[PDB]
Amino acid sequence: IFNRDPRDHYDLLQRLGGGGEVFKARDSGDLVALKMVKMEPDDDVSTLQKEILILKTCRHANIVAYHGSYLWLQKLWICMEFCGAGSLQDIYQVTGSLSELQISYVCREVLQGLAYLHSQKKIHRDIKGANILINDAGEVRLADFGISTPYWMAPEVAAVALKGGYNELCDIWSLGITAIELAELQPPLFDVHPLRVLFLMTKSGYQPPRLKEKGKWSAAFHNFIKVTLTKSPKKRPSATKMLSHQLVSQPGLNRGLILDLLDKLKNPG
Ligand SMILES: Cc1nonc1CNC(=O)c1c[nH]c2nccc(Oc3c(F)cc(NC(=O)NCCCN4CCOCC4)cc3F)c12
Repeated sequence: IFNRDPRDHYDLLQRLGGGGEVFKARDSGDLVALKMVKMEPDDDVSTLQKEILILKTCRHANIVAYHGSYLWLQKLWICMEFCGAGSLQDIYQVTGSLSELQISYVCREVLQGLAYLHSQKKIHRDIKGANILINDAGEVRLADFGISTPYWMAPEVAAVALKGGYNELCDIWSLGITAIELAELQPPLFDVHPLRVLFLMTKSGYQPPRLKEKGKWSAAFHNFIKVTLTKSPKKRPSATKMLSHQLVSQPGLNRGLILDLLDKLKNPG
């Protein structure tokens, strides 16, 4: 970490989104994104610096690269890879749905980042359209919206309360949902209240979900979904195993497909 105003280092060009806040900035002259975070009177910096460590030993082209953090006047700024098309979700919300082939290259890329994260025995915890970033070159980058009364709780409740039951494999499942999300503009049950959906998922009966249209997608896309969305984590394939899958290993898959999508985003019709 460095402790200073980062307005010395970079020029703040423009504001991209709220949450904390993210800004396009320039260093070197090269373009970075600055995630700003307002910390309260209760917030202790000692703990965020253990999560900041985990971000500096994340080197992967399929991972939004972390460049170095800054503490300044009750504000924490994270410098970061700039992906100037935003997220897949800001993209389909304009372009409509993605093609099977587009969706397939996105899925191979995510798996590439995942496999490396699981390599490092980390877990993304939050795979979705909103956390997959697209540079002006149509390359794909998993971003970190996530990792970026206990006194009375017992140790078992405490443990489960940091870790969740998150297993590296729940990242796979989530990708499955993300593919459907990208196919159909919405994940399963977006028009169903979220508690109900959490309950529905735990009955001994719950069938994993699937694409609505059947004709419109290859048998390989169908298998991809069937196999990623296995209920049992013992039986769900690893990300290195999923990179074998025929949906993500077929020829033709390259940034060109997404370049198409970025044009589609400028010139509709
Ligand atoms: C992961 C993430 N998601 O959002 N913010 C983050 C954290 N940023 C990053 O890690 C980034 C790292 N590098 C970046 N380079 C460019 C942008 C980046 O962040 C983004 C950002 F700042 C803004 C947006 N888009 C946005 O806010 N859109 C408004 C959508 C409004 N919807 C609401 C629902 O109803 C429909 C309309 C995307 C980013 F990816 C990053």
